[PDB]
Amino acid sequence: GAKCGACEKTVYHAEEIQCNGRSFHKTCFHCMACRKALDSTTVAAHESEIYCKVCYGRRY
Ligand SMILES: [Zn+2]
Ligand SMILES: [Zn+2]
Repeated sequence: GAKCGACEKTVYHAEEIQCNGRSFHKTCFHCMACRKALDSTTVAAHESEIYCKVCYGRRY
């Protein structure tokens, strides 16, 4: 399969969310910056980074 964009562990179709071009665990698809649970339209991804609109509005 693939490997988590967060974990060093493997991602399978079991809990694969493909964001941008990387497979993330459904358990790891939430904000990398804080920890807020993101939804399809609420996640802000830029280049290779994915965060909530709060941390996105923090960094950017
Ligand atoms: Zn993971
Ligand atoms: Zn956040």
